[PDB]
Amino acid sequence: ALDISYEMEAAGRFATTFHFNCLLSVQATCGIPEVAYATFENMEYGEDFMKPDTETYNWVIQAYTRADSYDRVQDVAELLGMMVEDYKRVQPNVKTHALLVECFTKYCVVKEAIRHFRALKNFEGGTKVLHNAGNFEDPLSLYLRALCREGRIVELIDALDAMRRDNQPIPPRAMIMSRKYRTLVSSWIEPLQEEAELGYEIDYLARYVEEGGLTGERKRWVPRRGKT
Amino acid sequence: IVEPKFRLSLAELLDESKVVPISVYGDLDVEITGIQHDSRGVSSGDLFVCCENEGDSVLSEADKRGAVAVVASKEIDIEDTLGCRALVIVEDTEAVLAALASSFYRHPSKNMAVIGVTGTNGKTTTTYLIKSLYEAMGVRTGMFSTVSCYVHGDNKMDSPTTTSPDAVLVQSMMAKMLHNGTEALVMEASPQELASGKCDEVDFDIAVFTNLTREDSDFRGTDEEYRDAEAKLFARMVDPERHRKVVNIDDPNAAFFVQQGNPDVPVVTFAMENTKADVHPLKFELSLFETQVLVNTPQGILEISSGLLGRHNIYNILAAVAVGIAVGAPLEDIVRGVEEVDAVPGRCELIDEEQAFGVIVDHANTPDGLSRLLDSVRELKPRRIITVIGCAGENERGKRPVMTKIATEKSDVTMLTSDNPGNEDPLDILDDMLSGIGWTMQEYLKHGEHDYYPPLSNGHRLFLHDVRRVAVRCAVAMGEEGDMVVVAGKGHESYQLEGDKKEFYDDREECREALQYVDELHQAGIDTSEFPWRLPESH
Amino acid sequence: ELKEELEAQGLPIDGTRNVLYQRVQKARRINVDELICRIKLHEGDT
Amino acid sequence: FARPITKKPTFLRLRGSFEYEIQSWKYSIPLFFTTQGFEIFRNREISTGAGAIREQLADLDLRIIIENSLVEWKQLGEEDRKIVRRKDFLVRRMELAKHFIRTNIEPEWMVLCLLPVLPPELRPDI
Amino acid sequence: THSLGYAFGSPLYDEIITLCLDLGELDAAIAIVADMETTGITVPDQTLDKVISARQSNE
DNA sequence: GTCCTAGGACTGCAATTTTAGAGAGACGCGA
DNA sequence: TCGCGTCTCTCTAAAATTGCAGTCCCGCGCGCCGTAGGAC
RNA sequence: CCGGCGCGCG
Repeated sequence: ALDISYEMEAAGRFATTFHFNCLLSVQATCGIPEVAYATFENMEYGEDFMKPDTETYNWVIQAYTRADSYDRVQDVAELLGMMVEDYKRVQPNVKTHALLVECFTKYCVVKEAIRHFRALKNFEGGTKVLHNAGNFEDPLSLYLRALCREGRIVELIDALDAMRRDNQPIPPRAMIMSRKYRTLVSSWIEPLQEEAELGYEIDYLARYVEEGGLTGERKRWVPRRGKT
Repeated sequence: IVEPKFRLSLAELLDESKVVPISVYGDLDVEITGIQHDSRGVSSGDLFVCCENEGDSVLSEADKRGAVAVVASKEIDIEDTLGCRALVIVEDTEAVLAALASSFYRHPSKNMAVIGVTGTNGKTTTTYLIKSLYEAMGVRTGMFSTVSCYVHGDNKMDSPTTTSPDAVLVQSMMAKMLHNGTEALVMEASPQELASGKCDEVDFDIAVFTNLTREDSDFRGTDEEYRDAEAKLFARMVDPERHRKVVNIDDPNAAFFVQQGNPDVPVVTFAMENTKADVHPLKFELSLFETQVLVNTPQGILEISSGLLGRHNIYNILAAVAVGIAVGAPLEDIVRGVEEVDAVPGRCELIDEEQAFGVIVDHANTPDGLSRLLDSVRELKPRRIITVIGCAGENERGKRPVMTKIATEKSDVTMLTSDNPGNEDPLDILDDMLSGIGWTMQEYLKHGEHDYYPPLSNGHRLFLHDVRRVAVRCAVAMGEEGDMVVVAGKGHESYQLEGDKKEFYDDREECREALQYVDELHQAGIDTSEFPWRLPESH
Repeated sequence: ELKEELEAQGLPIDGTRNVLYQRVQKARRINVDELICRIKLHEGDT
Repeated sequence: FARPITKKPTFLRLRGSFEYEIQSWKYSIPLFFTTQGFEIFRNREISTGAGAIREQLADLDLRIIIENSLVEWKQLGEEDRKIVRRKDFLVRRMELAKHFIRTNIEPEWMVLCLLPVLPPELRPDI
Repeated sequence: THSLGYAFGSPLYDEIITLCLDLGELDAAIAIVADMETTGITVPDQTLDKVISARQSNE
């Protein structure tokens, strides 16, 4: 595609936003945001027919939010600001808000993710796009977890409403079970990280059996050297 | 000790054992210097017996080590694979495995009085009480036990570290004892060994039954087969003059055992609650260091002051009394034999160093045995119970939390460690211990950083350490007046398993060393009462 | 001014005499709205 | 240095870096705990030199460092030279801690176990 | 809670009914035992006596 | 003879060195 | 029978010097001198 | 074919 685009521009037909978006559709998945950002810089400071549109901003943001290493929150924030300053010519769509919610969730900028999730609610599909069919660590589940952890329970309820309206079942990653065998249902009430009375002794043998201790698939809760 | 030498031709071996071969290859007159079924134990000139669960690699290795004739249940091409001069084909190698051993050693069981003991406990305890009792009568006796083997007196035998000796090993070991002048012998007739045929070719005079309970979880059989496994011991009771019956009546399965064999054989019974038995104790006193039991026998009432702990060893005392009444032993020697035994090796061997408490070692590595032992400690009246336990790796992963659960619910302060971590990391096992109480190693280590350990939900304290060494050191240092400290999981053996290397580590000697120097650590101003230790210059 | 030390702990009993001393020495072992609303924020109001 | 590591349990209450050698730790504990096992668990409660520093760096939990630094920064803020200089240390430390998480660098590499040697033809003083 | 398929311990059913009686909410207490019978979960005998006494005390 | 042979000038800045600021446990005097 | 300024420290927040770290044109030509130390 | 010291030229 790049060779053919070079030959096309050599023959006298310059590339427009369409060809650049086609190229960016592959560069955004290479794991190196700098390639997509070089293409974006070529587009942004060029002619009128080369100017970026919503799809271009989406591709560059997706390239930055799914980078392999280093932090890209500042880059995504500046790209968002640039897109905002281009409002007279560009406007967002569902993918823009899905990518921004995912980015601001993975970097724990929760309030910005809430703003963009409110924006995302107005689109049909919506949270289904954010779920990403479970890929990329399921950004919808991570958003729900981030809402639960900080006690933003009204926003969690709104997210549940959006998922119900979108016919989106809550994924298992969002329903992860805490250390005290609790979930997002009861994790923000005054007893924190502790169990209720329940009226009898807890059957720890059943817990040990059901967690894979018979076949050695249990997850031991012991600290270990490593950045994991 | 003297090693008897055995020389027999192959033709004489088959006729003595009356084994009908399927087919015979090679020479039938080859001299045989020994019989071995394991490849790693075959010596030059010995006879090799091949099992059905062992592949062709075992045969080749045996031939390299000096195998001359191979007894196998299936045809094997010897002209191109084995260098052995003869091959014997039999229908059942496992059954003939005991048959070949018995005739090779001239059936040593005929010239010694063999007393059989069976049950879920006291297999080692009964044998030692009988042996250093028959010795009170002046009769030479030895040991056939999982813990240790003795020819006679104090000469221990370097028993291989296997819990179930094979039939050939039993026959070979017995022949060595009889050659050294042994006159009596008592063997552990475990349900596994009796059923598997490891005691088919041994002549038993007296059979002792203690207790039949569903405790061995490794038994590959049902309850009836388990009952019938020990029933084979009493199914051989034919001769009335030579054989005696020793059956515990308190066990509900008493009526089933007493009906086996010839009914005319005399029956000697022992029980505590049931006074209808010949032997029944009248009054017993329990203490932290000695046991006083008043027993009634048909020959008279005996007063016993034995150092054994609790009441589980009383049956072994009663069994020795019952066997003594069975053989008509005078009551004077019965007192001496029982009182001589103080700490059976590998079974509650108390570590006494002039302290205000006791340190015993039990081999219990299963939940049932540990539960029974910890229950038996309670009846000994301990002021505070302290327990040290662990579990192995790469195996038995299903029931790690149950041992520590029973320890926490029965003991006040329970140190935690491993038994034999092996290639598996001990930290994971020690975390698996806390899973049964609601803790994890992460939470417990979080407790350690702030140097404070709030107790359990029932006021019990909990401390933990990776290596058994410092753990048992602190447990010994925390023995107090009226308190009991428990170390378990290792018992008779003296080896440690880390990774793959089998380190040599003994719990009894380490406990002895710990009790030796407990004083200086505590008297120097260190608050050894509980973790963390309040050092004089650390506030 | 030793009664000022009581604020560091839960003040168990104390009060009469020498109880404050024994406790301090043994504690080392453990070791308009209607007008406010008239103002108004304008965040987000370009 | 007392208590060099945390991911392994201890049983002592020595904190900080005691300048003077502990009298009990010199004779009493080694005599009671003998030599082999004592040395086996020796480097888990008391250690010295660059080895202790490398052990401290290896068992660091960077995320816990970030969270503790952030919460201490907030506590300081909610309350003027060294009230600010302590804040700048906290900002510097959580900034430093973040960079290790996203890269492939390990903080224990700041203590060397091997020493690379320059090729001879570049050193025909060094 | 019970719709999910669970079954609490007996003492908690005693304490929640006890609190309602103290607060003067008899309508809840009769409702806690009304659905309990339909669900099939057993109810403590002493809890039956005290709620019967309460409905006999207000008449 | 020798052949191996082992002390400027300025800026920037965090580190000691106070200065101070309150402040409290035990207390000799004292009501 | 306590109560009272307060003797003697007591621990830290806030400046106040103070000892490093760093830097200080470019490009050429020529000469001299290293490479040291000790029991033989 | 390496660095210091001294003296110079533009």
